[PDB]
This record gives sequence, structure tokens and C-alpha cells, in this order.
Amino acid sequence: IEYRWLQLIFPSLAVILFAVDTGLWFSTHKQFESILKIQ
Amino acid sequence: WQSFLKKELEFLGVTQVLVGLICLCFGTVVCSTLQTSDFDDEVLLLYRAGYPFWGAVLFVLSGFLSIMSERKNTLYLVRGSLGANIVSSIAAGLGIAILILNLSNNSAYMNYCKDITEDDGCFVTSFITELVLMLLFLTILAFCSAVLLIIYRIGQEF
Amino acid sequence: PQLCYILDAILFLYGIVLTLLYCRLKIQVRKADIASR
Amino acid sequence: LCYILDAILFLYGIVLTLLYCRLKIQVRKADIAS
Ligand SMILES: CC(C)CCC[C@@H](C)[C@H]1CC[C@H]2[C@@H]3CC=C4C[C@@H](OC(=O)CCC(=O)O)CC[C@]4(C)[C@H]3CC[C@]12C
Repeated sequence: IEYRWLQLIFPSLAVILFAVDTGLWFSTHKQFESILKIQ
Repeated sequence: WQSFLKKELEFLGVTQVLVGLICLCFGTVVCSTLQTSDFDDEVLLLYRAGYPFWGAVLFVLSGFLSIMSERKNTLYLVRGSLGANIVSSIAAGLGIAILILNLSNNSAYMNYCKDITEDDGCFVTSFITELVLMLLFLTILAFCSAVLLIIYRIGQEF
Repeated sequence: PQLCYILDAILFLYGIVLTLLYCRLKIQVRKADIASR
Repeated sequence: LCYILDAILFLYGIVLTLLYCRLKIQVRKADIAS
């Protein structure tokens, strides 16, 4: 067909968001590191 | 339920920012990758009406104003974020109508398709149908969030 | 075929759910850490 | 390739779900003790 890569749009947009999630993991872990260090 | 919605009010704007940015991404990949003159205006009614662009702008604007009105609690951000959520609910309802109409047009197109890979038009119509389905899901999330922001900032004023 | 696209779409929906939940948790930890500071 | 690219990416999603379920219990554990 020469339009198959459009269905590569969906997992790529997943591997952006999941990548965002690991930033949203780290930025949630460090602010939970700085909230247990204070106690 | 006033505090039970105020605790998640900022998230309820962040979901609008997320839905708007995914609307921008879907609109820019449809605008760039697709040769839209090779496909029907019934199939591309999502892009022909321009809903990813003017829905992305309004969702990002209303979600950003919801984030700022939570973070600053300013009497000018409120009634500006409330009006942004009024126009975001109007944009989301118009988007829901446009996406349901495009689902109907895609169903009428894919009636004349023996398989998803029958030709290029059948595949692009199925890809647009998938993208319409997961913009209908995201528009339902953005509409429910905008309606909840409207309920919170209207019952606050009661 | 259609199965890989369906699984891909449900994985994208899974990504939407996880990024909404991480955004919820991010604003919750930010509120809890801006309340203590 | 989509099957391997989604099999590794479901694993990258189960990992993020596990870290969300690991962070949420710690948040509620700190919320129990003020
Ligand atoms: C093409 C699409 C898939 C990408 C767009 C998704 C993300 C780039 C954006 C959409 C909305 C963003 C969220 C909007 C608002 C917030 C609040 C924000 O708050 C702060 O800035 C914290 C400040 C501090 O840590 O001091 C933290 C990031 C977050 C969750 C953002 C995380 C990144 C998100 C998910």
C-alpha cells in the first residue's frame, strides 16, 4: 500500500508517553525522596 | 464533594492539556504524512473540519488555565478558566459530534472494502477510524473533565 | 494484521491510563511537597 | 515489526505499572503517618 507507517504512529506515540512516564516516575520519586528525607 | 473535586481539579485540567497535545500530534501527522487530496472528505471529516487543531488549542488553553487557576487561585484566572472550560465543553461536544459523524462515514466507506489492506484508501480509512476512535475516547475524557470543571466553578459560585 | 493493530491500540489506551495516573500522582506529590515547604 | 515492538513495550508498560503501584503505596503510607 505505501501507507503502513501510519500504524507505526500509534506505538511511537505510546513510546513517547511511556517515556514521559519514566520522567513522571523519576520526578515523582525524587520529590518523594525529598519528602522522606525531611520526615 | 467540593473538596473531593478540588483535590483532583488540577489533574482534571492536566488531562485536558494531555488530550490537546495528543490532538496536536494527531493533527500534525495527518497534515504532514497523509496526502489528503487522495482521500475522501467524508473519510477525512476530522481533518477537513480541522478539529485536531481548534480542539487542541482550546483543550490546551482551558487545561493550562485550569492548572494556573488551581496554582494561583486568582479571581481573574477563575472566570477566565471557567469561560475557557465553557468553550472547551462546546469544542468537545462539537468534536464528539464530528467524530461520531466521521465514524459513520468511515463505516459507510469500509462497507466497500473487502479487507483492511484491500487498497490504500481502505487502509487509510481504517487508520483514520482507529484515530477517530481514540480521539473519541480522549474527547470523552476532555468533555467529562471540562463539564466537571464547569460544575465545580458553578457550584462554587452558588 | 488486525490483531496487532488492536493490541497496539489497547497498548496506547494503557499508555493514556498510565500517563493520567502518573500525572495524578505527580500533582499529588507536588502538593504534598509544596505543603511541607 | 509490530509484534516484538509491542511485546517489549507491554513489558515497559507493566514495569511502569509496577512502579506506580510501588509509589502509590508509599504515598498512602506517608499519608497514614501524617
Ligand atoms: C505528543 C504527546 C503524547 C506528548 C504530550 C504529553 C506531555 C508532554 C505532557 C502533556 C501534559 C503534561 C503535564 C502537564 C502538567 C504537569 C504539571 C507539572 O508541574 C510541575 O511543573 C512541577 C513543578 C516542580 O516540580 O517544581 C508536572 C508535569 C505535568 C504533569 C506534565 C507532564 C507532561 C505532560 C503529560
